Amino acid sequence: ARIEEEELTLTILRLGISIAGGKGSTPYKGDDEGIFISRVSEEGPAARAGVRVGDKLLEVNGVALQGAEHHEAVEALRTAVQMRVWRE
Amino acid sequence: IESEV
Repeated sequence: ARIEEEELTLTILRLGISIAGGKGSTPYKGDDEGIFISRVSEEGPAARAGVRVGDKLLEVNGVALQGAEHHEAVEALRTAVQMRVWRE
Repeated sequence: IESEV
């Protein structure tokens, strides 16, 4: 009757997102230094593929970004990109 | 830090 939290395996195809956080930078959420999806353009590819603001980037194209630095999360995301994220 | 991607 509701969803408290879930993990998705969303594959985008070009990204129209803006990742925030990462170990060593002021966290997006109150106490989570992990990489987050902060802004998602309504039109872009990420929007259509199911990515939503507030998702927690866990793994990108087989590389694990669980507890990784900011430029590690960016380097992993800068044609086709599959990301695995945690929600609520 | 909001980085564009």
